[PDB]
Amino acid sequence: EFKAGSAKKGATLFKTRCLQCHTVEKGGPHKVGPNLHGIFGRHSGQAEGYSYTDANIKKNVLWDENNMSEYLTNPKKYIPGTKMAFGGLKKEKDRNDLITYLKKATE
Ligand code: HEC
Repeated sequence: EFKAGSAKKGATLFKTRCLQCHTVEKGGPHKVGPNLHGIFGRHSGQAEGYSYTDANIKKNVLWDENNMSEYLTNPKKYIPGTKMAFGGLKKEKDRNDLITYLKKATE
């Protein structure tokens, strides 16, 4: 159960482990991964102009803070056969910080 974090450390966590494939803001370019704007309160594989794996669309989960934290532990376990080649944010306070920044930077 995620509760709160620091969008300051959450930003520095993103810049090192997320920024290579992703972009936040409104109207951000699709790089390797999709643009994460408005991800919270939006179903998996709904970003316009991006080609997702069948599995990402199959999952059909409304992205919430609890759904995201379970996913960011092991992305390949939560969604099997996904093209997100990321290990995972194992340390919970790392996820809690990231989601706090991600809940703000995705609007
Ligand atoms: C590549 C080097 C990636 C890194 C680092 C991270 N992500 Fe990723 N992500 C990547 C891909 C290729 C995809 C597409 C998934 C597919 O199977 O098609 C994604 C997807 C996401 C999603 C879901 C997208 C959606 O449902 O609309 C999320 C929420 C996501 N990625 C988050 C995320 C975060 C928070 C990361 C770092 C901390 C991160 N990704 C890293 C590729 C890569």
